[PDB]
Amino acid sequence: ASMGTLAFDEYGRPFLIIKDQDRKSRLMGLEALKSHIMAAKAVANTMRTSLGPNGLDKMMVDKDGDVTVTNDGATILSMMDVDHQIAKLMVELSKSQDDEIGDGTTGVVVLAGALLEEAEQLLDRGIHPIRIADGYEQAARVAIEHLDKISDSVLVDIKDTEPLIQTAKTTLGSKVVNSCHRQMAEIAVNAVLTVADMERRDVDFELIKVEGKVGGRLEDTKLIKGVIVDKDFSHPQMPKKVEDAKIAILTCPFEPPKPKTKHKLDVTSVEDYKALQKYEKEKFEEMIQQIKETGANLAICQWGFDDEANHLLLQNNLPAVRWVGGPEIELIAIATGGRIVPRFSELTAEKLGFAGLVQEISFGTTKDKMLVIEQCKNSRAVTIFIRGGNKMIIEEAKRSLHDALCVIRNLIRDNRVVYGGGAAEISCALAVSQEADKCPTLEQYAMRAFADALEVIPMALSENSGMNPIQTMTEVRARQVKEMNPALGIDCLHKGTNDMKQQHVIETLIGKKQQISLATQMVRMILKIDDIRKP
Amino acid sequence: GTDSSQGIPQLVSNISACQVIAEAVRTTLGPRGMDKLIVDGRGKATISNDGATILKLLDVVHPAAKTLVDIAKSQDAEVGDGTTSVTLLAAEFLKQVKPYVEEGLHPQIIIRAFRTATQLAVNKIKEIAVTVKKADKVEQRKLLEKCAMTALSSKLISQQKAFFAKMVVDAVMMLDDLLQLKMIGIKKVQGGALEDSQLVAGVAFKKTFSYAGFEMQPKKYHNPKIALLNVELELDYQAIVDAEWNILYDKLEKIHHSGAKVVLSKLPIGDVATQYFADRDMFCAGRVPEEDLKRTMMACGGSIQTSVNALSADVLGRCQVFEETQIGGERYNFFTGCPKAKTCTFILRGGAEQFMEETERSLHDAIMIVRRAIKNDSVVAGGGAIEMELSKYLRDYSRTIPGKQQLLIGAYAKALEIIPRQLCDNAGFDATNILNKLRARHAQGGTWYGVDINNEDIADNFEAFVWEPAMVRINALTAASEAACLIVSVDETIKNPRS
Amino acid sequence: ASLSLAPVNIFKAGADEERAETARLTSFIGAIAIGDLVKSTLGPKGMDKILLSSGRDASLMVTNDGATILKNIGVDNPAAKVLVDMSRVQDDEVGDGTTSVTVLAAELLREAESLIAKKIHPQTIIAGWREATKAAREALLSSAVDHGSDEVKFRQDLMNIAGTTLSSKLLTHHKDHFTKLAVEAVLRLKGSGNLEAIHIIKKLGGSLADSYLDEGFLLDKKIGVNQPKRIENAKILIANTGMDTDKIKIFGSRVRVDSTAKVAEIEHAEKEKMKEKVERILKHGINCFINRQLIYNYPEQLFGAAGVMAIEHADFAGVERLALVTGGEIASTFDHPELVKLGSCKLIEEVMIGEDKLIHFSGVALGEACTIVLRGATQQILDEAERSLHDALCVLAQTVKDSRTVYGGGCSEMLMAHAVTQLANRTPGKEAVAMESYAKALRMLPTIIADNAGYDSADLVAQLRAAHSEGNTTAGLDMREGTIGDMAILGITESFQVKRQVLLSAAEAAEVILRVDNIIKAAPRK
Ligand SMILES: Nc1ncnc2c1ncn2[C@@H]1O[C@H](COP(=O)(O)OP(=O)(O)O)[C@@H](O)[C@H]1O
Ligand SMILES: Nc1ncnc2c1ncn2[C@@H]1O[C@H](COP(=O)(O)OP(=O)(O)O)[C@@H](O)[C@H]1O
Ligand SMILES: Nc1ncnc2c1ncn2[C@@H]1O[C@H](COP(=O)(O)OP(=O)(O)O)[C@@H](O)[C@H]1O
Repeated sequence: ASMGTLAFDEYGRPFLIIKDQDRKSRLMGLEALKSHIMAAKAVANTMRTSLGPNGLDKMMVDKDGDVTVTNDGATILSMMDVDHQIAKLMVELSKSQDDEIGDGTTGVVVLAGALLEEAEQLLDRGIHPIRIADGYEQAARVAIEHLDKISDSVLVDIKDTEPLIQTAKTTLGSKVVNSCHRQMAEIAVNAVLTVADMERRDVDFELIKVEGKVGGRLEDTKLIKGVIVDKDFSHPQMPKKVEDAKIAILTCPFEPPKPKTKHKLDVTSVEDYKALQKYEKEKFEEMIQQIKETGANLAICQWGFDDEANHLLLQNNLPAVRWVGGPEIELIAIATGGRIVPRFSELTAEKLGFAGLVQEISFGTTKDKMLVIEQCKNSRAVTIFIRGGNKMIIEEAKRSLHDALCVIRNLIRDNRVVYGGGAAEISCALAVSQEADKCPTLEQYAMRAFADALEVIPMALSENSGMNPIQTMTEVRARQVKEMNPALGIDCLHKGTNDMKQQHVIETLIGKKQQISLATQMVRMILKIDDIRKP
Repeated sequence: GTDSSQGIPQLVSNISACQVIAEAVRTTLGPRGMDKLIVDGRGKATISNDGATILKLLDVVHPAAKTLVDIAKSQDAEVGDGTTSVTLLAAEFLKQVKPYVEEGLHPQIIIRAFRTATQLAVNKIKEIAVTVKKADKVEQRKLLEKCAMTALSSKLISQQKAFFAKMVVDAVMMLDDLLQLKMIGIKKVQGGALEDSQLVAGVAFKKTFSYAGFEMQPKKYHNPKIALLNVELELDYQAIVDAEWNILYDKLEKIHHSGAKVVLSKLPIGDVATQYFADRDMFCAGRVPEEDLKRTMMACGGSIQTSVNALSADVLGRCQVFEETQIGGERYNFFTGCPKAKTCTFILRGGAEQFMEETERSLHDAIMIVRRAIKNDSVVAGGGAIEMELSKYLRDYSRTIPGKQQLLIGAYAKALEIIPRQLCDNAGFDATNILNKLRARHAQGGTWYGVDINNEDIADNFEAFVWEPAMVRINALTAASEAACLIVSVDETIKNPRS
Repeated sequence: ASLSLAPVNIFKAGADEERAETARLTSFIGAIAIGDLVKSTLGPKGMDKILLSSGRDASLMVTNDGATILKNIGVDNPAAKVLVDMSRVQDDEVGDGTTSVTVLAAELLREAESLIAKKIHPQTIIAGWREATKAAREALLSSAVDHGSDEVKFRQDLMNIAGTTLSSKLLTHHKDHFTKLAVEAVLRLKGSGNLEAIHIIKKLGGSLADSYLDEGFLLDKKIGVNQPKRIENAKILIANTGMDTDKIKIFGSRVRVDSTAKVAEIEHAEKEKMKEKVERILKHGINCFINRQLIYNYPEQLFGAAGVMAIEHADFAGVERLALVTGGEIASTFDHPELVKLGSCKLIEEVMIGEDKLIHFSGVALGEACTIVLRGATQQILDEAERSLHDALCVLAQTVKDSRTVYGGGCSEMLMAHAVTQLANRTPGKEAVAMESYAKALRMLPTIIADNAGYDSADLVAQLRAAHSEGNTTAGLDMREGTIGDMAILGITESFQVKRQVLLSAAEAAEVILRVDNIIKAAPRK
C-alpha cells in the first residue's frame, strides 16, 4: 500500500529506482477510476441542490474573492476551483450544453454523477468498464426512442407569446425572480421579439448587451430599445437634454498628429517659435470649424480632449462627450448606422449617427448620472435595465433573463418540446426497466444500473423540498401505467395534480435529448480512463 | 541521494526505464483498447487511442527511454501501426532478462542468443505463412470484403458497415495505387442518417463568415478551376483613401477580366459585404485552408497568382464540374470534378455530434486493413496465434541448443507471449484462463488458434479471417529484436556537461 | 455522501470548503456582527461609534449614522457584503432609514437561523416572508397620508420630518434652529436635488448654536502680494488657462543654437507672449479672476499694476457651482471678450474667526446654492454636524419629490406587527410560524429603539398593540415620557416612500440571503 513495494534492493546492497516515492503516489486501474468517480461525487453532490423550483442558490468564492450567487448550474460550476481533470471536463460539458442549448445545466451534471456512481459500485462487483459503456449506450438509445415516443411541437411565429410566456415562467420559477413572474415573462418576450431573425439563424451577443445598476424596485424592470453608456457630458454647465442628436462619431484625440519615426526638430529663433504657435492656433481653429461644419447635435470622442477644446465646444453650444471606449463607439455606430472617423480629415456628412431619443436618468442622492439613447428607428441593439435591492439580485436577474432568452431561442430554432418535472425521466426509467427485463443478464445488470442512476432527478427534486421519493415514484408510475402522458411527474408546489399540462411545465425536447446523449457519451469516455501517475 | 551508474546498475536502470515506458502505454493495444486524456500543460487535453500518437505527445528524459521511443517512431513511419506491439515485445525481453543480467550473464552472450533466436523465428515463420492473394482478391472480392468486416466486427452498424466496406473497397479498386494515409481524408457532416454517408470524388469544406463571398454559384460550369491570389480584395484623406478606392477598382477589374469561376484571396472575405461584393459576377472566396489546397493541386491543378493583376491559364483551366449544394441546411463548398481527383472523401453523415472519434477509429482502419491485405500476399492467423506459434517453436528449439543460449532463447520465447495477454487485458477478460486455453490449444491442437474479441474465447483466428502481412510481422519482430540488442549493449553513460 | 467523514478529498494548499449548515452558521454570524456594529445608533438616544483601522493608519470616524460606519469596515462574510450593499443602496436612494433596514435584515437573519434550529426549510420561510411582506405593505398603504398640495401644510410636515430625522442625531439640542435652516436651504434650492450646490464649511472653534445659513459664500484662497486686497462689485471670470510654465504641446522641438543671443531672444519672445496674454486677459474688462492652476510672479505683478484680483487653485466643482449660482462662465480662449459670461457679485471681504483668515462672499444673484457656517468644537463633532445636515437635506428633498407620509417611531412598526399577527392567526402551517417570527423581529426593532434610552419594552409593546387594536394608527412612543402619544401632534412624522422602501429592501435582502445554502472557499492567498 504505502510507499509501493518496500524492498530497497533485490539482495541487500544499496539501490534505488523510484525518486522519492514516499511522498509520491502511484495508481493503476481501479484505484485511478475510484479517484475519478470520487471527484464525480464531489462535483455532482455539490451541484445537486440547485435543482427544481425548490433549488437553492450557491455561494462560491475563488482565490480572488469574487462574490457570486447564481442559480444556473453552469454558472455555479463556471468559476469554482476546479482541480481534477475529469471535473474540469464536466465543467466544459456544462459549458457546451449551455452554449448549444442554454437550459438544463443542472440535469446533465446530476445525471452524469449518478451514472458514474452506479458504475463504481458496479466495478466494486468486479466488472470491466467496456461492458458498462456498451450497456449505457443501449440505455441511451432506449431513452432516445422513449423521448421520440411522446414528442410534441409548438409554434415558431414571431407574434406567439402565450406558450412562450408559459415556458419562460416555468423555467424561471426555480429562481429568486419568481416574485414578478408574469412581469418579467412579458419583459423577456418583448426583448426577444424586439429584434429577431426568422431565417433559421442566430442572434449575435455582441449586438445585445444587458446591464443594470443598483437602486429602484424589482417591479421597475422594463425593456430599453437603445444604447446605454455610463458616461456624462463633457461640460456640466451644458444642459443635459438634447433633441434630434446627430451623433458625430469621433475616434481621435484633439491633439496634433506625430509620426512614430525617430525625428528631431531644432528651434533657433523667435520666428520659428512664433510660427509654431500660430500654426497650432490656426489648426485648432480649423478643427473647431470642421466640427461646426456639419452642425451636429452630438459629438462622441474616444480619448478625451483638453480644456481649451472644452471651452471652444462650450462656446459653440455643441453637445459632446469624452472618455468613451472603442467598443461603446462601435456599438453606437452599428445601432445608429454611423461610420468610423479615425481622424479629423475623415469627418464627413455621411459618417454620422442619429438617435431617436437621448435621455439622462438620476435616482436622486447618488452623485453619479447616466446617459442612455433610445427610440432608435433602426436600432441594432436591445437591453434590459433592471432595478433591485443590491448588486447580486441584479446579477441574478441578469442570469434569469439570459436563461429566459436561451429557452426562447430553443423554442424558436426548433418547435419540438416535451414535458418534464419528473415525468419524462420516470418514463425513461420504466422503459429502461422494460428493456432490462428483456435483456441478457450480463448487460441487464448495466441496464438496471442505468435506470437506477437516471432515477436521480426525482431524488433531488424531492430532497430539495422534502416530499417522499418512493411513494412519489409509486404513484407516478401507477398513473403512467394507467394512462401514458409526458406530463405525469412531481407536484412541487402542491398544485394538487401531477399533471404538468395543467401547471404548464414546458421544456424543449431538444435540450433534454442532448442532456441524455451528452451524459451517456461522456460517462462512457470517462469509463475509458483508468490511469494516474501523480509525481 | 542515490547514485547508480556502474555497468550492471546502469544496464538495469536503462531496462527499468524501458519497463516504465511500456507500463505507460500497456493498455492501448487492440481495437477495443482504452485510452487516457493527457494535458500538454497548456490546458489542451489529448485523447488518441493510437499508441504511436501517445508516444509522440509523451516526453521522457531517460536516454534509454529516448532510444526506445526513437525506435518506436522509426517503426511507425515504415509500415502499419505496430509501435505498441514492438515496444511491448522489447520491454518483455528486457524484463525477462532482468533475472539473467542480475547475476552475471555477460551482455554479448545475450546479444548473440537474441540474434540466433530472431533468425530462428524469422525462418520458422515462413513455413507457416499462407498466401491468399490468388484466392479471389483482385476479382470476386468476397474474401477482401470479409477482411473489411473483420475491422468492424460485432457492432450494430453492421447494416451500414457492409455498405461502408463496399464503399472503401471500391474506392480501393479505383485508387489501387498503394493508398496511404494522406491520399484519403474524411469530412464531418452534422445530421442525417448513418446510411446516408456516400463517397464523393473530391473534398468538402463548409463556407464560413471568412471563407466565401456570395451564394448561387454556377455549379454546372464546364471548366471551373481553383485560382489562388496573394492580393487583398476586401474593402491625407485624398492620398490613401482614394488610393484604397483605386486599388479596389483595379482589383475588381482584374477579377472581372480573369473570368475565373473560383477565386481565392489571402485576406479573409467578410460576409457583411455580401451585397457589396455580389457584383463580381463570379464566385470569389478567401482564407483557403492548406489541406484544401493540398487536395486540389493534385486534383486538377489549382493555380496561384502573385501580382497586382496576375492572370494564369489555370484560373479557368480544365476541371470537370463544380459541386455546391445544401448539406444539412447549409451550403458547402466542394472542389470536385477533377481529372486526377485522387482523393476520395467519406462524407461523415450521422446524427451524433461526438461521432468523429468513432468514425476515425472505424473508417481509417478499413482502408488500412484492406491496403495491407492487398500489398502483401503471405498472411498468418492474428490475435496472438502467430506469437504463440513462434513461442512454441522457440521454446522447443531452446532445449535443443547445448550452451548458455538455452536460457536466453527460453526467455525470448516466454516474452513473445504478451500480445495475447495484452489483447485479453484490453478486452477486460481475466488473462490467466484465456492465455492458458490458447497456449494449450496452440501447442497441442492447432497451429493458428488466436484470441477472439467478440465472444471472448479461444478460437481458430485463421477461420475468423484474422489476417496480417507476414512481411510486416517479420520486420516488426526484427526491429524489436534490434532495439532489445541495442539497449542491452549499453555499458556506460557519458554526459560531460559543457557548463 | 458528504465530506463529514471521507478518506479522500479535493482541496488546494490551505483550502477547506465548508458544508451547508455551517455555511448558514458563518454567514448568519457575520450578519449578526454587521447588525451589532450598525445598531445602537437608532432613535433620538443613538450612541456614536468610533472607527480604528487594524493597520497603523487607524482611520478614525465619528458619526451617528450607520451607513458611514459600515462604509469603512473589513469584510470577510459575503453575506456581510450583501448587507453593506443593500444599506448603501438605501443610502443612495434616501438619507434616513439605512440603519433601520440594516438592523431589520440582521434581525431577520437571526430569526431565520432560529427557525432553521426550529427544523424548517428555507423555501417555506421565503414564501411566508413574501406573504407577510405583502400584508405589511397593504397595511402600510392603509394609513398612508399625503399633504404636499398645501404649501403651509407641506412646510409643517417638512418641519416635523426634519425634526424627527435630526432627533436621532446629536443636534437634538438645536433641532428647531437646524430644522428651520434646513427648510430655508431646501426652499432656496427651488426643489432641485443638486447636492453639489450645497457646501458646508468645517471650521474650528465656536459653539454649535452660532451656526447659520449665510446667503453668500466663502473663499479659502489667498490674496496676492501686489494685488488689491478688496475689490467690490467685480465680474466673476473663471478660466482653464494654464498660464504657468507656458509651452506649446509639441514635444518634438528642441533648442539647438550656436549662440546665447538666440536663447536670450527666445526668452524675450516668451516674456512678450506673456505680456500679450496678460493684455488679452485684461481687455475683457475684469476685476476678479478665478483660475484652477497656479499663478507666477509676473502675472500677479502685472495684475497688481492693473488692479485686478486673481484667484487660483479653485477646483472644477466649486467654480461650476459658482457659475450655476452667480452667472459666470469657464473659459480657455481670451480672444472673445463678448463670448465669455461673467457673474454678478455684491460683497467680497475677509473675516477673522479665531485665528484663521477667510475670504467672505455675499450678495448672490440667483441664490441656487446653500452654504452653512458651522462652529464645531472639534473636527469630529463638525463631521457629525455636516453628516446630520446632509441627511436632513436629503430627507427633505425626498419628501419634496414624494410627499406621502406616515407616523413611525414604533407606531407604524406596531401597525405592521398587528397586520402580520392577524395574518398569522388567520392561516395554518409553518408559513404562519415563519411570518410570526418575521413580525417578532419587526417588534424587536423598537426594543433597540427604546433601550437606547433604558425604557421598558414589553409594556410599551402591549400598550401600542392595544392602541392599534382600537385603531390608533398614530399612537407611538415618546422618549420624553416613555408613553403613547399622537405622532401627528408630537411631530414624529416619517416619509411614506422612505419607510416602504426600507421594508421592501429588508424583505428582498432577507429573501436573497436565505436562498444560499453552501459556501465554498478556495485556497487562501495569505
Ligand atoms: N414548476 C415546476 N414544476 C416541476 N418541475 C420543474 C418546475 N420548474 C422547473 N422544474 C424542473 O427543474 C429542472 C431544471 O430546472 P432549473 O435547474 O431551474 O434550470 P435548468 O433547466 O437550466 O437546469 C427541469 O428539468 C424541470 O423539469
Ligand atoms: N477483431 C479483432 N479481434 C482480435 N484481435 C484483433 C482484432 N482486430 C485487431 N486485433 C489485434 O490488434 C493488433 C494490432 O494492434 P496495433 O495496430 O498494433 O495497435 P496500435 O495501433 O495501438 O499499435 C493485431 O495484432 C491483432 O491481433
Ligand atoms: N422623536 C422620535 N421618536 C421616536 N422615534 C424616532 C424619533 N426620531 C427619530 N426616530 C427614529 O429613529 C430612527 C433612526 O434615525 P437616524 O439614526 O436619523 O437614521 P436611520 O433611520 O438611518 O438610523 C429613524 O428611523 C426614526 O424613525
